[PDB]
Amino acid sequence: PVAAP
Amino acid sequence: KIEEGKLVIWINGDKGYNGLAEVGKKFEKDTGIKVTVEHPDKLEEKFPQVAATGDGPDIIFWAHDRFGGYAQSGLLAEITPDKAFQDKLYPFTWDAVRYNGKLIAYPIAVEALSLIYNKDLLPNPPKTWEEIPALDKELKAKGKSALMFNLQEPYFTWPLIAADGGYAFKYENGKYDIKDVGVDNAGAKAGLTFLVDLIKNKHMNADTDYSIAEAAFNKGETAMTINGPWAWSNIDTSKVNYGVTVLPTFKGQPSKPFVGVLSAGINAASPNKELAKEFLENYLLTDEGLEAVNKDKPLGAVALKSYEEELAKDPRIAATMENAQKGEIMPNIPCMSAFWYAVRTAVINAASGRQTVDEALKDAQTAAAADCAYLDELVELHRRLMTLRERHILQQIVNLIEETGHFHITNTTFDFDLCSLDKTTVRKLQSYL
Ligand SMILES: OC[C@H]1O[C@H](O[C@H]2[C@H](O)[C@@H](O)[C@@H](O)O[C@@H]2CO)[C@H](O)[C@@H](O)[C@@H]1O
Ligand SMILES: N[C@@H](CCC(=O)N[C@@H](CS)C(=O)NCC(=O)O)C(=O)O
Repeated sequence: PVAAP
Repeated sequence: KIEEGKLVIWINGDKGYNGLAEVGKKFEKDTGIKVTVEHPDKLEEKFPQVAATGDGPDIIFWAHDRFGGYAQSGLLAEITPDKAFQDKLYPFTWDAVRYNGKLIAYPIAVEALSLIYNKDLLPNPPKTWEEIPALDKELKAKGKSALMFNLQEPYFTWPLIAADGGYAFKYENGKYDIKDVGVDNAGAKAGLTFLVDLIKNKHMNADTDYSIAEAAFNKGETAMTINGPWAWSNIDTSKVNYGVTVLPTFKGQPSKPFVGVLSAGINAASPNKELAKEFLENYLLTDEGLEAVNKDKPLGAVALKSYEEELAKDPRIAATMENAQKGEIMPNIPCMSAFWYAVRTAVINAASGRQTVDEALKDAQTAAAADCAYLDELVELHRRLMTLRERHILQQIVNLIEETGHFHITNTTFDFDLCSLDKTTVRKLQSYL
């Protein structure tokens, strides 16, 4: 799971 | 999002969910917080699909083997029990809930399959797998059958497959090796061939599932079954005079059942981590809490030292720990869901005569190894993607992922799972490194 601002 | 001031728990349908709900009623009477227990179908697969989108239960119950994958996906809140609480549970039960040096869940109880037999139909149960064909011929004459168990789940057929040398992964140097897989070896082939031969000789039907085997044993139609502690309460209801004993041996070697630790993990997206910790540590993990679940569907050998001292007197628990010492602890590596999908496919195909044992196990070995190798590639790719701060490369990646359509925008983030992407799109991400 990748989360990017 | 998950409602606040309310706890939602997910546990499997074969476990004591009504007894767990009774503990939630005591929690509500003492605090005011409502506790709701649910038992979805395929919850081991539902949890990762709902906890990613911030939804799902506050607490999730499953054996330790699936928790490693949940922890690597950032789905579990790191539990921090104080030194005095840790001394209440057996040390090896905390080891099963340890991933990357952190504790990711609360251990509840240790489970292992046993041979369950009917004393009125068979007072001297077989000590070897090899004498079951002759026993079945003797029992069929009397209008009965020898053995019936779940042939649809590899967890149940594994004791026989591992007996002569089969294993999930080598645990060389305190770390599992995702390259060494013991599914294609001659010990696994010898075991599964014996099983296929029982079905070819009409001693078992390849269509037997959990329910069929449960009803046949509880109705008095079959002399033996293979099941865990959770099944005992239904056998008591049937009034069958039953015993729980050692699983039979295969080729002089004992059957090696998988050993699982029933665990309770807190969802990281939950705002009720304080209520969940209070519920699990001070309500469930007490003599009174565990007794309420155990009275519904037995837990096996519980992790709480004080309540296990009472249960140890029970010869069914003694049989469970006897089989558990002879078997293997379930690995907790993130590709265990891929390992299970592979073995489940090979067992069903071999049992149904759609593939030979050698062919079915070769494909399982090939798939388990390949799926684990690719997942480690994705874990290395993820570590590098989080160290990346160059707003230029980040924009190029945000653009590549936008083309695929495999993404979701939230209030604060741009989300995407590397597992959802095509093996082709992953190679493009490597070029950005
Ligand atoms: O068959 C694959 C399956 O095995 C284990 O599931 C067990 C579980 O541990 C027991 O508590 C009980 O519910 O029976 C299950 C098998 O029907 C693994 O825990 C699971 O991840 C795996 O899918
Ligand atoms: N199975 C445990 C180790 C064994 C254990 O803790 N207790 C029993 C299980 S029968 C045992 O074998 N003890 C060995 C001893 O007391 O020397 C683990 O690997 O975490």
